[PDB]
Amino acid sequence: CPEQDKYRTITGMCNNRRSPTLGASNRAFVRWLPAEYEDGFSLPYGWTPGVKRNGFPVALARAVSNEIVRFPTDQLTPDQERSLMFMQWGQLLDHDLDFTPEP
Amino acid sequence: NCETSCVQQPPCFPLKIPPNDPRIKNQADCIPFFRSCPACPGSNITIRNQINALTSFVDASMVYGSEEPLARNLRNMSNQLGLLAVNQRFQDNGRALLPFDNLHDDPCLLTNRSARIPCFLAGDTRSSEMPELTSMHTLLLREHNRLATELKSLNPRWDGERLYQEARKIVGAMVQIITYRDYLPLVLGPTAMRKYLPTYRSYNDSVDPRIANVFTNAFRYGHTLIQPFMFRLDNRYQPMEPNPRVPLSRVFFASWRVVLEGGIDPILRGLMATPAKLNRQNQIAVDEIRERLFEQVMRIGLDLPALNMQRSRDHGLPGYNAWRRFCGLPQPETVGQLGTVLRNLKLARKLMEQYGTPNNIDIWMGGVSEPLKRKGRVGPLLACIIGTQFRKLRDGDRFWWENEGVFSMQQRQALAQISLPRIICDNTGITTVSKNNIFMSNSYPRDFVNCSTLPALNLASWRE
Ligand code: HEC
Ligand SMILES: *[C@@H]1O[C@H](CO[C@@H]2O[C@@H](C)[C@@H](O)[C@@H](O)[C@@H]2O)[C@@H](O)[C@H](O)[C@H]1NC(C)=O
Ligand SMILES: Nc1cc([C@H](Cc2ccccc2)c2ccccc2)c2nn[nH]c2n1
Ligand SMILES: *[C@@H]1O[C@H](CO)[C@@H](O)[C@H](O)[C@H]1NC(C)=O
Ligand SMILES: *[C@@H]1O[C@H](CO)[C@@H](O)[C@H](O)[C@H]1NC(C)=O
Ligand SMILES: [Ca+2]
Ligand SMILES: [Cl-]
Ligand SMILES: [Cl-]
Repeated sequence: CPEQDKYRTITGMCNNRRSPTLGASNRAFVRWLPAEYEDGFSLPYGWTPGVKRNGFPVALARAVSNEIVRFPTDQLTPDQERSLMFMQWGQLLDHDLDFTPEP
Repeated sequence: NCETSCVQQPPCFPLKIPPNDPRIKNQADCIPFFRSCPACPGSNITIRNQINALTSFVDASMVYGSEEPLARNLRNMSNQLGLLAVNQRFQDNGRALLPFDNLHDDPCLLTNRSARIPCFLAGDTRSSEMPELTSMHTLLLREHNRLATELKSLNPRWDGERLYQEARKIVGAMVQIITYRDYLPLVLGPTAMRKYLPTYRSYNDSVDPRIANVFTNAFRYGHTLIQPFMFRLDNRYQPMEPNPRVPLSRVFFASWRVVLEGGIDPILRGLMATPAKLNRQNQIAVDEIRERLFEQVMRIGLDLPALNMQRSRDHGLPGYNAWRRFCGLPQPETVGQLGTVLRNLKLARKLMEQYGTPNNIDIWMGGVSEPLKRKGRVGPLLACIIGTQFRKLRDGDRFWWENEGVFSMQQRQALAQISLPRIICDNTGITTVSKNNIFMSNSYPRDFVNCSTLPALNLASWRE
């Protein structure tokens, strides 16, 4: 890290002088709780047929979506105190914060 | 081959199809899914974790880029004006459009076969995901060039690097001001804003500014705000005929609509004068994203809410009760206790029917089911995860706009007068914009004012 800087780097490197990759791009996320995997270290819950999560069968994400998320489109309730710009700024802001790559 | 196979083999984690599905009747089919790249691939020592390809800071990295080669390719380097490169094939009524990207398999070309309009190139790869997002990226591209042009006339000896950096620093501060002064209070509500974001004091180098793994899933609460259409309005804020309400499953990757259907002005007008969808416990997310996500550019329509749940499992995220415990909130064990936490025994019964225990409810699902806090659009759990994240991004940022040394007192006072409605005035043909707060104001003409009434950013303090 250069001892004196006027502007941010593009990657976020050197923002934190004591731990210079903190907040920088292409680094692993921090975890606030230890991960919970089927085998303890890698396999997600839902991977192996018959393997329960904390005493109960794992529910299919699509079945949760069908039974709880699903609603008739014509019954949509408009927000009387929020503009569609409130939604859009959120996605634009999210795209300043995180992008999780896949293979 | 995740895109087409249903076999569960790494790196695929396809979503299986339940019986009597409302859309997918073939149970041998599936919803495609790729597991996120591991931080330590092939390991049998480290507990699997995922990667953030972006800078966590609110530094307008979605405009400037998070990697140096891309950031150079985004700038106009044919002169010393410190500009961002603009589209050389098309213009929006004389105004700049984002450059086109050179993608091998371009999904934007699939949305209109005969138009031949490819994806746009911005600081973040998802800029062409919806024309509303493209409009916001295009607006910030114009704002950077507008700032670098005003700074050049004010300080003629400044070179291209100085002009780019100085305009970049302003745009980054503008993104921080809109986000923390106008946006976050309306997400958290007053009490969670006071609790998780107390008055800024100064930079703290012991505050870890990284994005937490759980935040990448918790911040998907925004999916509950998505309307099923893209709304476009004319100069008088009336529907722009004959396509003013195009379904969202026909706007994903549709860069041709920005280029050939009137530019960003009709879109920005529609974002301002159309209400957001309200999150209700029986109206969580629309079927344009639940049933037809990316329908035109893929073999099958995706389910965004279901992908969010599969992604939390892929990321090894703990369940609802562990996150409630982390946040210092009570952890319900029976249907009656969950009914009290959600103020809805019916929703608690359905959550119990799926999960068996509130310990297994997926973080996005549990988070978006909570009743909304007063004057906010999230409940107790999500307000905690989101507030904790945004406090770390502000307190742990050495270049935070209010940090001593970043801007002069005079520059901080000039920046305090910025607003998103004024950025629309300066960079578009729109002459009537929302009154502050832009995120609340949603009805024309009641919540609207003229450009002439909003003062512009005074760059006088930037003169050397
Ligand atoms: C205010 C919050 C918010 C809004 C609004 C929002 N998203 Fe999300 N979305 C996210 C976040 C956060 C992620 C995770 C990003 C990451 O780290 O890769 C995400 C992820 C996604 C993903 C990846 C899904 C997967 O496999 O895990 C898709 C697809 C997506 N969003 C589509 C949309 C679409 C379509 C829009 C609207 C045009 C949108 N989102 C609006 C925050 C939001
Ligand atoms: C600087 O911040 C350090 C980290 O504090 C933790 O994170 C921040 C964002 C808050 O949420 C706080 O409640 C957490 O404890 C502290 O160790 C340190 O004492 C702080 N120092 C000063 C002077 O504020
Ligand atoms: N992490 C992501 C990823 C994408 C897609 C890729 C994708 C993911 C899942 C299913 C299908 C396609 C993308 C679009 C454009 C460029 C890069 C990526 C997003 N689109 N909006 N928000 C998004 N967040
Ligand atoms: C760079 O700036 C000049 C001057 O405004 C302009 O004519 C040129 O087209 C720009 N190039 C790009 C790639 O934007
Ligand atoms: C695609 O765009 C062209 C404009 O060039 C338009 O004529 C055509 O109707 C559009 N096609 C569809 C299916 O929307
Ligand atoms: Ca960033
Ligand atoms: Cl985490
Ligand atoms: Cl070009």
